[PDB]
Amino acid sequence: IESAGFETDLRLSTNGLGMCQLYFWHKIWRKVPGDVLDKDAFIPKLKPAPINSLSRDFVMKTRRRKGISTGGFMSNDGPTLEKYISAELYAQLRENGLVP
Amino acid sequence: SYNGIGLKSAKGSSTSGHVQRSLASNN
Amino acid sequence: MKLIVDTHVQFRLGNVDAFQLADGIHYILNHIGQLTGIYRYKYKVMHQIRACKDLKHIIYYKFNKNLGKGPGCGFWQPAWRVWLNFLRGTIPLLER
Amino acid sequence: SKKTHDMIWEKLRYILQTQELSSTLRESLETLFEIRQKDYKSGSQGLFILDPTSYTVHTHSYIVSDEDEANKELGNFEKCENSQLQIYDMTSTNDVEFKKKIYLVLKSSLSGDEAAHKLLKLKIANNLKKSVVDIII
Amino acid sequence: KKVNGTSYKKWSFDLPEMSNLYRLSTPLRDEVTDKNYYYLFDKKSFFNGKALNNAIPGGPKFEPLYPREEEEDYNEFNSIDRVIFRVPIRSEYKVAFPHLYNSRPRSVRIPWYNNPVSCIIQNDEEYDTPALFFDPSLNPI
RNA sequence: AAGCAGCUUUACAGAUCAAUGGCGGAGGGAGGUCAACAUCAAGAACUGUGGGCCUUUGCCUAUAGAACUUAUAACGAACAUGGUUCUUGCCUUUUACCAGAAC
Ligand SMILES: O=P(O)(O)O[C@H]1[C@H](OP(=O)(O)O)[C@@H](OP(=O)(O)O)[C@H](OP(=O)(O)O)[C@@H](OP(=O)(O)O)[C@H]1OP(=O)(O)O
Repeated sequence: IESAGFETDLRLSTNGLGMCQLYFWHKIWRKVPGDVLDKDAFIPKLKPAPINSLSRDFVMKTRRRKGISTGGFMSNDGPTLEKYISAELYAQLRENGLVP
Repeated sequence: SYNGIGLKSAKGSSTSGHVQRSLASNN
Repeated sequence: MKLIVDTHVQFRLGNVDAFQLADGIHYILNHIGQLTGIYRYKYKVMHQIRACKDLKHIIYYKFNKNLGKGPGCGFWQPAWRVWLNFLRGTIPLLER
Repeated sequence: SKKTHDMIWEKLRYILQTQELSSTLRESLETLFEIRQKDYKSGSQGLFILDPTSYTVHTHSYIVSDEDEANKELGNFEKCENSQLQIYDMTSTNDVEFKKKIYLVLKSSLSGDEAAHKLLKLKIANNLKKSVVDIII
Repeated sequence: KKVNGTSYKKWSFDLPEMSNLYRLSTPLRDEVTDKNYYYLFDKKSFFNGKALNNAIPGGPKFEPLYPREEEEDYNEFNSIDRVIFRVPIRSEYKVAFPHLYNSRPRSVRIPWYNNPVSCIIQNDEEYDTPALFFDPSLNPI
């Protein structure tokens, strides 16, 4: 996700010396640096989000891309555990502080 | 770089078309 | 033409030296808006007058590195070509 | 002495390529060739506190193949039988001419976002900034 | 043997004579030879800048090739609540990959991609250094 | 890469001084800020020749010759003007003009 125009930036800043190659045969995955269920995290509109709000941003933009969540202008509907079980057992879940 | 900001030309405009980034803009 | 031809007459009379001859030929070609009124009659020649002024800005900065200011740059080959190319299009029109 | 000093570099380079050596010293030998391409910008800083003429140049032409006489006998004890015109400026035209420049930046602006941009563009010195907040008020 | 004749149509020179002309012509022909210098600063990138109405820094500007952009469909596709802002697409990217980084590119030519990174070593100072010699810039093996 | 023989010529002395065989020659050679003519942008692209189909155009197959100009495409490592038709700029009208496109 950070690689858009990585080659062009290298090839200009070193004056035609220097060259880049990018590949994915080793199939490394790594955790996105935020928390995927976090309402209080600030996502600005036109600027890239800070590093702690970063997992919450990618989830929300793909839910609006695929269709899944709908709202007035910018939806706030997370992937939440309560929609699957019940509100009743989730009441006990919210009671112990297990699921925020 | 141009970056999607500025007039398409300074021909119908009566200006020179000079653009500068604002220093009062925090980010 | 009479302007350029008479610059060569002064050298061939011995009034100016070779370095002055080159500086004068290079001065005429960058100042045809100042010296002739050619733009009054076919105004699109302001493209050629502004291209010789652009070439003079880039030539004077190569030539005057670690030198001062004042005349003495006679590298007239780029501005000569600009006027030779202008003639190319002016021959058919004036012929008609 | 760049001709002789390259030949020392020429001889020293023979060792790293075609000869086996110890391990920990090996990265010291190739570090000496790493500075050749970075051009010695981390080894030339010091106290040149004489001008190139203020030091009378006594470049002593010694070698390490000659005798040097070892005169340790001096470090022991032995027995000697031997015009600016200071004009005070009361006019303060300078502070008046700077006050007009700031007042005109403010009065030529549509918005206060565009008025702050022009003040930030001037790049006012640190000691004048208290004097700028005073004009704005 | 040097020219064909007095009509002065063809020439044919020798290697010590071509060197001497090449040494004399240093102040007018001094230029950067390797093709990677002109990355995003050659003809087709100027053509792509003209055709996309984008401005490479240092490059020329033109009138818009397709001046009518006032037509606009109000569609949910490019809505910013869907978009992840992570890298600003600066305008050099639009010229370097013109079909990827532009929606609707017209009158665009495919650019040359890359040249091998040039390793040519030459010196200007001492003529008495040999033709085959180890450069102080080389890695020592 | 030497010498010896074969091969080819060579300055040649020749057998023949016939009929022959080969390579050259039927307008010497190099040149000219001389001229006339032909030709130079297209199925990646060329004519001619022989056979067949059809009855020469076409088509298929066999074969010779292809000079110059073209792939980050072209006679020119260069680089100007005009016309028409759109769309613009400046604007009291015409000229002279602004600057993009197509032909
Ligand atoms: O207007 P300036 O900033 O003083 O620049 C001048 C100007 O050049 P341009 O006006 O064309 O940029 C002079 O040209 P003219 O005023 O005669 O038109 C030119 O002198 P010449 O063209 O007569 O040589 C002179 O150059 P120089 O002083 O080196 O002769 C040059 O100054 P810069 O060299 O500083 O641009």
